[PDB]
Amino acid sequence: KRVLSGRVAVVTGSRKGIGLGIAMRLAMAGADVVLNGRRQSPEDSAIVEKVAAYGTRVRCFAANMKDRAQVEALIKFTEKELGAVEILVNNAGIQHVSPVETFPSDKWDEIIALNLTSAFHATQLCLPSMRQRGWGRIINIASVQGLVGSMNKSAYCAAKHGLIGFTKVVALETATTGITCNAICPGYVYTPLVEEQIKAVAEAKYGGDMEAATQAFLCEKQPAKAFVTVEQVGDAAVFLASPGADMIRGTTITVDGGWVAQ
Amino acid sequence: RVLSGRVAVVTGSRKGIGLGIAMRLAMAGADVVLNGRRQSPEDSAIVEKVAAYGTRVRCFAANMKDRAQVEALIKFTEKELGAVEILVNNAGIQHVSPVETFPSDKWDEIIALNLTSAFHATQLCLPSMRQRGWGRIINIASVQGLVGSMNKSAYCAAKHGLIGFTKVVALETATTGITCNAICPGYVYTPLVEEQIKAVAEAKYGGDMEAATQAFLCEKQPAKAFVTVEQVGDAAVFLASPGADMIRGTTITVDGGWVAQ
Amino acid sequence: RVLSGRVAVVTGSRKGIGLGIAMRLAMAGADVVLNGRRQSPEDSAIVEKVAAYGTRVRCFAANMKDRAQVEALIKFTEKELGAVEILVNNAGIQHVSPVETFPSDKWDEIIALNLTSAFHATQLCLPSMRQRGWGRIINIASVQGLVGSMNKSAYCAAKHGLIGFTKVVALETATTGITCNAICPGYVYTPLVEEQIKAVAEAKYGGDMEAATQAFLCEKQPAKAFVTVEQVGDAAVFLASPGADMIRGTTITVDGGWVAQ
Amino acid sequence: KRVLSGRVAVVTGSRKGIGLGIAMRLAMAGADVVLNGRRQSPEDSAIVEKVAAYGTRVRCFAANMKDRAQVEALIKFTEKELGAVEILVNNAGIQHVSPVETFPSDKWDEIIALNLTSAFHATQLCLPSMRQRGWGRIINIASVQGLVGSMNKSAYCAAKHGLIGFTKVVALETATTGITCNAICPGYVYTPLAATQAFLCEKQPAKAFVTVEQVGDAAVFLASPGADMIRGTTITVDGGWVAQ
Repeated sequence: KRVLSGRVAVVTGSRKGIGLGIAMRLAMAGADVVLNGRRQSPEDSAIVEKVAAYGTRVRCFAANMKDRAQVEALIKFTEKELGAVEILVNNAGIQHVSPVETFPSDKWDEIIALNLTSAFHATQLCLPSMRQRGWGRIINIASVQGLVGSMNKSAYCAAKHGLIGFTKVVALETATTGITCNAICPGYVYTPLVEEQIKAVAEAKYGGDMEAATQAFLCEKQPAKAFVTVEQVGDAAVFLASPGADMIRGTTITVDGGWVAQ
Repeated sequence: RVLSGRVAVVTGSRKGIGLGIAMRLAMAGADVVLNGRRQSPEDSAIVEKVAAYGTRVRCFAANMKDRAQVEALIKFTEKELGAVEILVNNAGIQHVSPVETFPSDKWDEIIALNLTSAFHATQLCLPSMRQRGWGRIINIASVQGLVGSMNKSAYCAAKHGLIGFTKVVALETATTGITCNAICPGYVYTPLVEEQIKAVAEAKYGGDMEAATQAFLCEKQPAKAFVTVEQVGDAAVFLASPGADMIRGTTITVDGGWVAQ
Repeated sequence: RVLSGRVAVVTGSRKGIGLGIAMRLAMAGADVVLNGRRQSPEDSAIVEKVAAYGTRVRCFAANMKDRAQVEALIKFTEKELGAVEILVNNAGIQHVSPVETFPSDKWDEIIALNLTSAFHATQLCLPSMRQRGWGRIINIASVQGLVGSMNKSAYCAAKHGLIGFTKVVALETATTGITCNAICPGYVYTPLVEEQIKAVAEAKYGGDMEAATQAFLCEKQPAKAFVTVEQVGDAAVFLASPGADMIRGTTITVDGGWVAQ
Repeated sequence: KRVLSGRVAVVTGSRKGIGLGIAMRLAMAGADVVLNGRRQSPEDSAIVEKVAAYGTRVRCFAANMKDRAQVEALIKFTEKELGAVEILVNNAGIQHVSPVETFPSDKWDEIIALNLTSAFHATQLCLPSMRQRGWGRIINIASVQGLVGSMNKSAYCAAKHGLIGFTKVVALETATTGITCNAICPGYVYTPLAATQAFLCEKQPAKAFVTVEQVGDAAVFLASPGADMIRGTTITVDGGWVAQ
């Protein structure tokens, strides 16, 4: 009765924020989902129950995406529990803000590895099964930062641009198959990552005024002056994984409220 | 059915992409107004095929170049069905020719139909959409609006301009419940592309349609397959959904990897 | 000099970006023909300035909307100086208005001047360039051809279309000695932009030109400074230089970072 | 006096091919140039003289750009011999053609490290001097693969896209200064690495190679005063590759 009934879905970094939203919207669309985190938490059961509220089979796994062996462990766990990985959502993404002059080298390395190389490892490990089964959906969670630049986000922008490029190459390498690769490029999304930013901006320039600080934060970059929701990102992912997008290959779905239209 | 009760208008939708977009909009539950240049004896059958999905579907004859007829269509839809909420500008005409010998008349026609008619329709529909607080404007551009192709100067220019207009409209309605976006299809199975492929087959491959079709596809589309009209309609339904509130001034490209290279 | 002996035609070069481009092309050794809609008493002075660089200079009054006058300009250049070897399509106008109340005549004029005139000039100039085996067709687009801006729907659509046309022309001539590239300036310190700034200062900042300029630049250009006409001319000279033989169908964006965000 | 007379430039990965062309065209413009290579070779002397043929001070340094310490050694050597680094051309890069399924992990890491992260290291080490002096040029030699995708070049395309994004961010971070950051995106260039016509005809509509000299010309344009307001953009020299 649902578009994605019987599809096995694996979302990296899906125990919080955008990844959790994508997992929720995929399970709502009828897909079994494997949530991924770094290490187990007492609330793992609560999150798993929240996603399972949609009637699909839901699993949880704690794999550090930086280690390729753990990525392979995640894929094999999904294959054993639910069957071949059919939808792969490369969402693992961290942020660090600093001018290029003072950007720590280890932080740059971590951002590049987690946002770019982890997607490479997961795609490499999942492609053979998708080719064997004649169907697949590689969805990379990029940002508007993958299309345009922003100050003090050199590592993030470079990683997301590279993720879009890798999306293009993977789409081209599978163009004559039942496997598509595409990227989602959200704008600002309300999350702890952004709530801490809003609180810091209130400390800096707005003196603890939440409403004005948030309004200015959005007015800077998003013309809509509104936050993109995790549900909207997940709905874009569901559209990408839907049959209607069988010929959507190597492109971007931009959910930004106008950020890259200027 | 994410579009129950929505009133939608599709321009140039008696055949090809517009027809499929109308069908897909009907499946979502939206009343749909088709359109073509002139009335046809085929109106009954086509409208019935679209109506098979249990939505109020009408047919109107208007010339999108003439703004008076666009106003007539908009008032027709406002009174027959209701206030226009989903506007689809599907432009059809195409003339292939090198720049040196491209007729001025056909260049003007291509720019006026692919670009100016969308501007007129958007200008006329925006007041009602701002009043109602909701609106979805979808411009059916092409991949030619993102990149260039030989002997398609007018078409590429018009589609690029359509994308630019999409961006400006989206920015001018950013804080409303009105979004404007564009869909960019590649080679799509339709009678017009079939005419192009027949020309190619007669010119280069001794009239063999299969060989000419493969040559046509492999030139630009890595997928080596046609984008179908149903996929364009699905993209239009995705954009027009209320869940696309924060999708503004962007392109949804359905081209089988064309623009990725 | 770099372009010594080349015959160049810059459209709309009686002031602003066009005059700067003419000056910088002549500084590179190129003969230049300036163009205006109406003959002006200042013509001679302008000529003198360009002629300060020692090349041959001419002036011609012809609105690019009329293709007949465009052909008159081309044949005038051929008579006086020789074959048109560089073609700078720069004639541009602006009309800031919301889409809802955008006048139809202004939209039509903007599309015609900013897009169709380039088409006519390129069409008339291409055959000679093909015969000679060398040519440069430099279209002066804007950042508005790459992104959208509120109340600039017509202008953005026209510049996007100009970029598409540049791509198609560059592709149709890829194997020849003719290149087609577009320049995308941001806010450029010219009389026109000063008029726009004065308008916004009177309407919004109580006549304070400093405040209006600060708001104008900070809204769009990260450099918080103007692009000079000399810089656009330098980009044009670079595109017309021999080093740019393999620069085809691309954009040289001079905007202080407008599109980088 | 020439347009770039008095400028001190460092071109990384410039022992051959694109980097050597860029260096020689910068020298033609009057700039002083420090070439860089992974390791010393006899050719070093020869190459140093070739650039030096244009009457500018030229030096050579052997330093693996994947190592930050060696990058800082290169920069400090240039400061020692010629002076502060005013022009920085991030050009070191390599290619490895393979499908994503069988792409060796170490090769992916090396391509990312040399095409993207070495640019970050060089820029980070050079920016303070350019800010204090108030003038700087950072030219990152990207590729058409930084703009579009190509089969069996996932690592390369990813690295070049990231390099372009880094260019945009740097340009934005230096917008109100005399420092511009821009990226050149060449197509197929005539380098050591009937078949020729088939090879070109697929990607370059011009059906002709791009020269290293043309890449150098684009770099000279970016480093000239006419480019003071060109920031965070791409100069694409590809014979029409990206126009389709």
